[PDB]
Amino acid sequence: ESFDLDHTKVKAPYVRLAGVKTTPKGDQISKYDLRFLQPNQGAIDPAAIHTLEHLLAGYMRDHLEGVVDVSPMGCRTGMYMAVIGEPDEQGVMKAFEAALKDTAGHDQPIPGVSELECGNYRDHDLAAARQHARDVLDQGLKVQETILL
Amino acid sequence: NVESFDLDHTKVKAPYVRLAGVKTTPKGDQISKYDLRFLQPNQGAIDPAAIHTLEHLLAGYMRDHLEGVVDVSPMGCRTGMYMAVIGEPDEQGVMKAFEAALKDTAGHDQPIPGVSELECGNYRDHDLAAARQHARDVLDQGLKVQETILL
Ligand SMILES: [Zn+2]
Ligand SMILES: [Zn+2]
Repeated sequence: ESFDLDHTKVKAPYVRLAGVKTTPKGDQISKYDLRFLQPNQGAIDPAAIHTLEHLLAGYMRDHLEGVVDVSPMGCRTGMYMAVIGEPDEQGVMKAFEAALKDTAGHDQPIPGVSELECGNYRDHDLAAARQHARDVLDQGLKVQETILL
Repeated sequence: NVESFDLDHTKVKAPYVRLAGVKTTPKGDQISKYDLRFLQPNQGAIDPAAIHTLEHLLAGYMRDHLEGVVDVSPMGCRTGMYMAVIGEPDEQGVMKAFEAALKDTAGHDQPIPGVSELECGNYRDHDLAAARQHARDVLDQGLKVQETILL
């Protein structure tokens, strides 16, 4: 359910199946590591990753069915997303690429930003979230194999 | 809608446990999403290092007290944690599990598990003392099952 990854051997940015949990009725939940930054070489600011969370919640769903949710990782170098379905790194990679283009081009208010809809509405940074999305697309994504410790 | 309730964040009372949405799988299992709220929305936020440490600790302690955990992640607003669980909604049972995991967290005086350049993507950004104090603050205030008030 959670592969033991060697963080010194991956090459960001990438999409990686991080684990798979089988449900009691026989379905599968695939977990993905959506890595923007190389582990231990810098982190996304908290405001920017919060904004990425709000933007990717809707844009990943526009390009991929079965999304449970997209969340920030505590290490702030990427996002975690669980999907209901069999593993499909290629398809998730294409959906992530399309959602990042949407994110980089998002030039309207951030969705769900108010004291009513967000637990820290003052901590957002649209420009930095858009630049991180452009940065990933500029470097280029790939499907990263899990290298175990 | 049902996968992610449209909560009016001004009406909740932290700290609390709240079912935040439910998504079903094709064959029929439910993925219950929970809002594990430490701080009152918009009244402060957990430091990034401390929430990162809470993620590493609660990943194992929630699993010690609750079956079917998909994962425990920090919310982007940093006022709490998000957790998806395979099973029908059970706010009371999740509340009891979370309380037990917070007691484990408050009493964690051993290395944070998985903290190294090999095992974590930002190994220097951790704060065990602050994570422990956040956990003790929640237990001191007292948890409850928060109802979802919609906008
Ligand atoms: Zn928010
Ligand atoms: Zn970590």
